[PDB]
Amino acid sequence: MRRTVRYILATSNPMGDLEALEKFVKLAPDTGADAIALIGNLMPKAAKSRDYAAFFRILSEAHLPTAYVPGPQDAPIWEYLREAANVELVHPEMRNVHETFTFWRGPYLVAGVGGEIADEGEPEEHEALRYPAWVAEYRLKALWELKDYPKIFLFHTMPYHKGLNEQGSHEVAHLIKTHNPLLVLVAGKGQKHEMLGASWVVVPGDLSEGEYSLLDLRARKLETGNVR
Amino acid sequence: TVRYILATSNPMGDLEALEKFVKLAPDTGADAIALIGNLMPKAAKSRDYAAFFRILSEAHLPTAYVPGPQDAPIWEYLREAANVELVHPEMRNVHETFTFWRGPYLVAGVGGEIADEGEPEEHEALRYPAWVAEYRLKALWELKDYPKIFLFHTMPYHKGLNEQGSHEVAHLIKTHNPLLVLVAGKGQKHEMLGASWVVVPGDLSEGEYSLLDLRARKLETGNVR
Amino acid sequence: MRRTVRYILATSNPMGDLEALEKFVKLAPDTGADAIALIGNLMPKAAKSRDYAAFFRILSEAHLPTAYVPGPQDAPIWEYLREAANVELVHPEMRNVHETFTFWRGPYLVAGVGGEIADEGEPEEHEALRYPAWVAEYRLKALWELKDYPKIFLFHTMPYHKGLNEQGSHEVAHLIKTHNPLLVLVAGKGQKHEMLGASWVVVPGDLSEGEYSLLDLRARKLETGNVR
Amino acid sequence: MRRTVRYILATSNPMGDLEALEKFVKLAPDTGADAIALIGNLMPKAAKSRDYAAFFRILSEAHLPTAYVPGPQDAPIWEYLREAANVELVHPEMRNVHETFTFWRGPYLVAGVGGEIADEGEPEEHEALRYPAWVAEYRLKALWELKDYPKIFLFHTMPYHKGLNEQGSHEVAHLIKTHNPLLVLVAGKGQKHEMLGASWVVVPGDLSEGEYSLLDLRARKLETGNVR
Amino acid sequence: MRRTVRYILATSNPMGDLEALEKFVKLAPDTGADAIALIGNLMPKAAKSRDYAAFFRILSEAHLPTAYVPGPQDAPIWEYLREAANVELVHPEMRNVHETFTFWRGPYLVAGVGGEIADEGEPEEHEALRYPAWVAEYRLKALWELKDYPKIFLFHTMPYHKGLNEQGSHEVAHLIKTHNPLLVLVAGKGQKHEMLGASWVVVPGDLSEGEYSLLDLRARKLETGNVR
Amino acid sequence: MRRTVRYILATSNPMGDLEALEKFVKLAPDTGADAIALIGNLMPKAAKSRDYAAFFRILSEAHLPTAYVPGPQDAPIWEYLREAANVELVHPEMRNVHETFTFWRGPYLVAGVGGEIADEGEPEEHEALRYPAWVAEYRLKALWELKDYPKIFLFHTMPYHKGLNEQGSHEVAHLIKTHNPLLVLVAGKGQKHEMLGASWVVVPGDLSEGEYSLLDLRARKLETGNVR
Amino acid sequence: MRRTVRYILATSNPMGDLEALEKFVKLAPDTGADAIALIGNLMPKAAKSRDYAAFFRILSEAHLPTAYVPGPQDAPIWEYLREAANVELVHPEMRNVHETFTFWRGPYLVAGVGGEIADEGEPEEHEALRYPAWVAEYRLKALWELKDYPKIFLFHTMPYHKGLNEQGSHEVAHLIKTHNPLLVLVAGKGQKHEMLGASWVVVPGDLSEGEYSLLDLRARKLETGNVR
Amino acid sequence: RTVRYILATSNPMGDLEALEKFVKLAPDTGADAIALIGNLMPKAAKSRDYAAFFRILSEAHLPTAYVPGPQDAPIWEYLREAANVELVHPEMRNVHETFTFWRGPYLVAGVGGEIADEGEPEEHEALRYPAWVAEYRLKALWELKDYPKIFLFHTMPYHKGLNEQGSHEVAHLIKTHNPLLVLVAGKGQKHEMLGASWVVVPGDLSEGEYSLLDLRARKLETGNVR
Ligand SMILES: [Ca+2]
Ligand SMILES: [Ca+2]
Ligand SMILES: [Ca+2]
Ligand SMILES: [Ca+2]
Ligand SMILES: [Ca+2]
Ligand SMILES: [Ca+2]
Ligand SMILES: [Ca+2]
Ligand SMILES: [Ca+2]
Ligand SMILES: [Ca+2]
Ligand SMILES: [Ca+2]
Ligand SMILES: [Ca+2]
Ligand SMILES: [Ca+2]
Ligand SMILES: [Ca+2]
Ligand SMILES: [Ca+2]
Repeated sequence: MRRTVRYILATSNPMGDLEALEKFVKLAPDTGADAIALIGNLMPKAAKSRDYAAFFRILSEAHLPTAYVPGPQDAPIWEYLREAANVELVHPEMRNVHETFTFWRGPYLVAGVGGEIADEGEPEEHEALRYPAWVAEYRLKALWELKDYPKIFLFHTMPYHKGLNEQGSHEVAHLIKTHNPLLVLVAGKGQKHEMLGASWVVVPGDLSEGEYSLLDLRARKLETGNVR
Repeated sequence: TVRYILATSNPMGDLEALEKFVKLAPDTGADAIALIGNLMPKAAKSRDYAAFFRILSEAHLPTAYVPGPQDAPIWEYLREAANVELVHPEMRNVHETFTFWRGPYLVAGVGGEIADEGEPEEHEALRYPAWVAEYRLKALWELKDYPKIFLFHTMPYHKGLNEQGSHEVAHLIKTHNPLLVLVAGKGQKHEMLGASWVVVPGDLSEGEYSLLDLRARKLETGNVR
Repeated sequence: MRRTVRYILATSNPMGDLEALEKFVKLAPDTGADAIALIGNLMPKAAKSRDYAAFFRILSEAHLPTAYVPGPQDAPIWEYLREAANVELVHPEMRNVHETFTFWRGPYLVAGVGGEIADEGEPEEHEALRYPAWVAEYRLKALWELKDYPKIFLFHTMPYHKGLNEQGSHEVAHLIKTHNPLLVLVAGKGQKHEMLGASWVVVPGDLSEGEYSLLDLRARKLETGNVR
Repeated sequence: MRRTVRYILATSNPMGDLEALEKFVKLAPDTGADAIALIGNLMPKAAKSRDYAAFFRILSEAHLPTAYVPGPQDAPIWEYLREAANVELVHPEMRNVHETFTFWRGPYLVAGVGGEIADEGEPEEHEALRYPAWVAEYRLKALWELKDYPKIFLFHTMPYHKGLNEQGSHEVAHLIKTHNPLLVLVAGKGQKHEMLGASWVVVPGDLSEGEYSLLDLRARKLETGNVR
Repeated sequence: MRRTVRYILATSNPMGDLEALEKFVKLAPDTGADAIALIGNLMPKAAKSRDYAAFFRILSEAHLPTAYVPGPQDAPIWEYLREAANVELVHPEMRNVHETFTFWRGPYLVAGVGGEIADEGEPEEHEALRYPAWVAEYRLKALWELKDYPKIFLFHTMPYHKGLNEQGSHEVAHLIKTHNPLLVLVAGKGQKHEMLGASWVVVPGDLSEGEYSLLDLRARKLETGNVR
Repeated sequence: MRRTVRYILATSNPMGDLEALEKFVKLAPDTGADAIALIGNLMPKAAKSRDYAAFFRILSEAHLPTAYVPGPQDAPIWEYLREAANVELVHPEMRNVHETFTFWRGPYLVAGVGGEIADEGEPEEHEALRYPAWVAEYRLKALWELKDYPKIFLFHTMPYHKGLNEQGSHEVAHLIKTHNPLLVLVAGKGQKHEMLGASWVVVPGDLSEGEYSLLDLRARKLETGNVR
Repeated sequence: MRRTVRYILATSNPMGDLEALEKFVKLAPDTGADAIALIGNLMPKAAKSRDYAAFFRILSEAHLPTAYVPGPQDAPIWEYLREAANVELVHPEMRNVHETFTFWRGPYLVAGVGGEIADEGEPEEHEALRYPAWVAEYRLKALWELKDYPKIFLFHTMPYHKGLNEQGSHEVAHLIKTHNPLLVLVAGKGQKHEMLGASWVVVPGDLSEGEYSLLDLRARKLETGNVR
Repeated sequence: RTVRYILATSNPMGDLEALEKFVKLAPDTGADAIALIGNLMPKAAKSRDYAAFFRILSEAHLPTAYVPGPQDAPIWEYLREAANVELVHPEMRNVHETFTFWRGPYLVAGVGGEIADEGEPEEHEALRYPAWVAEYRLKALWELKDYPKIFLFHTMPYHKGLNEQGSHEVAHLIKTHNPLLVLVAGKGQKHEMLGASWVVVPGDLSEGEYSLLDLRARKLETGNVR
């Protein structure tokens, strides 16, 4: 019944605003979105399992291929992982892609690495989600086994880039330059979008500010909007 | 998007209850109809299935159904289902196959008796060893990104609530994680089996039917008698 | 690891000839074939389950996407089905597509209806496999729910075609003209092929006679061979 | 290398016995192995990163496609992961498959879930590696994206097996029945194997006891050995 | 794909004619080509970057392993090179082989030296692409590191061939005699081919004039065509 | 593109049987062989230049490192030599190693002395190929200049060995004892092998009788087959 | 004669100091070096062809495998190249690896990108040698075609590295990160070394300051020295 | 020490008297090695004749390379006596169709006999090899490509300077392999540059001629024993 994914409704850092999320999900149908991509933080650090449960219940109404990645504050990891697992059981079109992958009709190989991707230091998943660069790279190296697929990466950490963020991660930029994904979604306020090498890097907007975007994969065109 | 499902099982030839069942659809707010066999008693003939399907078609709503253990030989149920479906696109037998409902929802089923082992039977009755039921549903793995709705005649095993149920059917549910599972049986009820919502819509030959609220995983019970 | 399918190694009616089948499989690596399509009769009517089990074991050594449908003599239906189910549990790249379907990388929607597709009459699955045309059509009806996929069909029964067989089945030709599959493979001795509407209809050859063909899907061209 | 992996040299639980590891690697050439599968614990809980580096350095000397998963004592998880990442940069045919996958000649999809797979409870990766069943099921569900490959699974926890291992895990048995891997390797002492449904389940032996096995994937039989 | 490349769709000097190029590409699938070889000029000297981008975009739709070298007019070198690099990040099967190499299924070592190969003089890459013979020889000597592969060379400049093209370059003939490539593709109008010693030297045709050839590597015979 | 040599497809004395040679060549992709080693007689004495050309054309289809030496009947020497020279110009992965050498990835220093190595007498290259031991030794002494390479020798003449052939040559045995090659391939019927000091001596089989072997270099083990 | 490369004599920036070059060369035998690697600038910008001729003549007296790359000042590029081409004709052990590669006994795949590697900008090779990062990256990608080789990279531009330089190039670091070379040699004063990922990055010293290093490839350690 | 000075000559044609003088000049000449091109003996010469030749040459006790001339047939007699002297003196080496290394290292290889444009090979009535055979011999050197090479041929390459009637095929072998030095047979000591290769005609010893080459400077020092 579903067709190739061209339009992708997306946003980031909802930080627990379930009302805005409901509106976001509510818009989906009339925009013609083929799928949804959401970047954390889904919740503030203090949230607990039941909060994610509600968060995912709301998101499940979309009934569209949906992919997400957690944010630096979505800790401990297992609460997000458990509620993600629970909703995905009967809503298989939904998919947490943190450290893993999935295929969208196209075909498109979707994969991601959420949380804070730090230059170095030790990994953390309880007081926060922090991953040193070598860990992020190890997660994506699995993709080299899959052949001839255009990629879509979801990250929270922004790649270094002069016309997007010169404070961004060189390590994330390295990940993008290595895999050459067709699209890279990252967390950020103010819908923006630049080309980084052959990769279209989009900051869909921050939903905790009511922002979101609808991307045209084929034309690499970006249509923005707000929920307020 | 399908939310309310008017549902029932085991009509067993009672065409009067069927019409009353159908006549309900509008008042219930039903978005769709699901029906599990036995559609007809074993002795039934093709002409019987034709009349059955004609009344069902009057609902003019997305309708899905699987045969029961005595809807044999299989070909008679199939041909008449083929005939009514040529005319009403919203009508659909999902035994060993599938279709889509507004949402979308992947609706699929395996009717007849799903027995633990033994040989398959489709003439004297409809019986399928567990390996055949599993072989049919494995095709759904080609369409893994859709919430599913299963229609079975045979109930699954459920510890502390239904020790008579089939462990094999339970395994198919645990494996595919359907959002909703409809099974044949007398007396409206439902329980959560793992992450799947298993409902017994009621037995129509007893005037029983249910109206499910797929969103709240709840149901309104009713009777045509 | 697998790439898109462009070259299909195909044949028909091996009729239990295990030596031929084996040699046929052994050709895959030398040719670069990306997939195998085999039409029945796989075994003579007299064959039993342990015969099918031996057939599938040899076929499983290909380690290639493989599709098949049975012939009029592959009865009773349950023995062929049980043994296909057995080998397919651990070699999921293999698939009996009789009455069902599967996707190959391309993508291609592979579906089939084996056995003898008769004009009318009664279905038979025990003394032989025979299905009235309305059944075969009923089986393929499910595919209409699947959107925009180029299709590949396997039938044992030849469709009516002024060039391939003026005595072929008119009903089968109707399924073809209706679904407009990209490719249609059918049982028959002597490799040959023609266009039926916008569908490439191919008779890969009869392995019992040692015949096979390597199909260049994009070109609608065929290379012929014989295992001797 | 052979076209299809057939002979696999395997063992489990070396528990820091590096002399035994060196002898295991030393004899690999003589066995004609096409690949190596090793199940943890690779090291005792008290071992540190430098210990894993030594372990991997010795293992990499076999110069063969090698897959491994950690045991319940290989904690914290990041030390094993880090040293696995490191050696894999230098020897790309070496591969930790814990929570992920790789392909072996065939092609075979090799995947695993190391650590202790417990019925329920909380996940642990610092004092030990313990994953309740819902987490192991979540890791493997990603394989449905790559459903057309015969599979080889690596687990530390053994599945429940009526008559053979009444103490085994029902959840691990369920994962095997769900995914139908062709070969399942598990940790344990005393080389042995049995069929669990369609799956060939092998306990290759405990290296800290000097044991190892050379599997014949074709015949589904094994040749036992000891380095002592 | 076939395991060994046998049919090569080839042409030269399209000179910016995007229309003929589109027909060349649209026509490829029907030829049953295993690969495509294109010799410049790809564009007239006046064309700029954007022109090379459009050229590559169209060529990339053939979805076949494709090798190419620039002509005397594809200057300045860096625009052709930059656009070649950009499109190859997206379509790995595309490869500029000017001064470098790549492998085609076989394996065949594909290499070339585009531009005008002059007997002497100074090298030029801005006003035009001209390379004195010592440079071409220098580029190709790297191939002695990859000694065990049959070679396919791409040159704009034609070699001297006693009695057929006595205006041809003796230096280029010397390169061919030294490396013994199995196949040599060169620019020129009017499809033709001859054996220069053991090497099959082919002038596939000038596309600005709608000409192209489909080579049969095995028979060392070619099929001619025109996009007229 | 080529990896280290581990498996070698081998055979001897095909005696002009092109159908067998072709089946032999087609075995390579299915077995995964990394190289091919072939011992004469390639052709019966009666054969002339054009026959060797057909033989080499068929062998050239393998596209794999290949080494061969002539047998006592491959005379006059210059016919075998010219045709080897011809095919090796454009398929440089093939190599007649008679009185010379080549390197395979591993590395392995491959060399040979074909023809009949007689204890004494006069050399002959026209009515037959026969060389007295001192000539064979003189050819092999050139290798001492090449340092630290495991050696692979190809001879037609079998060495004296109580296990392999009690009537074999003591001189050849002596050359093997002096050079200490890793592998020695010799002509003979009935696949078999033995150790001669630290050297693995293999009789790969007689292709005229349809026999061949796939040697596993690392294991000094052979797998047997026949092309019937 | 030559054996596997283990000890490398290296230095950088001789800047035309021929006397120091002679001393550097005269030291080779005393150091027991197996090879020499030299990074530019070979000459200051003012130098001309006859100057490179004198330089290469002195370097050739080493009689050892030797690799080099030009510096930012070795312009115009064609003079350096031409004199490299000249000396390399009869001294093939010598090799300018700028944009290409060679193999050293080991084996080690030796490659380089000399000159100034800048983040972006236009390529320059006449007034100076300057290459934007996308060019450096494009040169090295050809290497992915060569399998399982440990790599040795020669660069003039230093990679960003919290230890040896925070002003280093992030792009050069990216190249090292993607290829994981075994050894990376870079220009710089003061002999020093650090590990970057799995790569040993060495600053061998500045020859114009009398500095040089003797690397021990296997131990990843080096001895320092000065010629004045 | 690394080979720098090479004492060379060609075509002694059985003149053992001249050969002995040639050999005895080696010491005061400071030669590091010796290279000798055929014909070593007239065609009528037999095995014991070659044995005498090699005995005198072996007295030099310096790395020595040689190839045979068109008249050194049948090939087997030259070969056997070369094998015999070489078993005893490791520095002696026939490089016809093969190779050896001199201190440097330098890869020394050669193809003696007459290198003819085409035709059939001959090794009994005389030594003649069509160009394709010479080329097939030398291609083995691509397996040892990182060494500077020293080539020995009896046949001279084509060159406007040295010889207008020279072989274009031999010239092509030189252009392909880029040998550092190439010694060929001929009368009158001389040398020219063929591309980057230094081609040297050391002289015809049956006329007393010989040369002492300085490889590093690419210069000749001529001399005569008569
Ligand atoms: Ca929390
Ligand atoms: Ca984790
Ligand atoms: Ca009935
Ligand atoms: Ca039967
Ligand atoms: Ca059926
Ligand atoms: Ca292989
Ligand atoms: Ca620990
Ligand atoms: Ca293929
Ligand atoms: Ca231009
Ligand atoms: Ca350039
Ligand atoms: Ca003959
Ligand atoms: Ca300058
Ligand atoms: Ca004589
Ligand atoms: Ca000879």
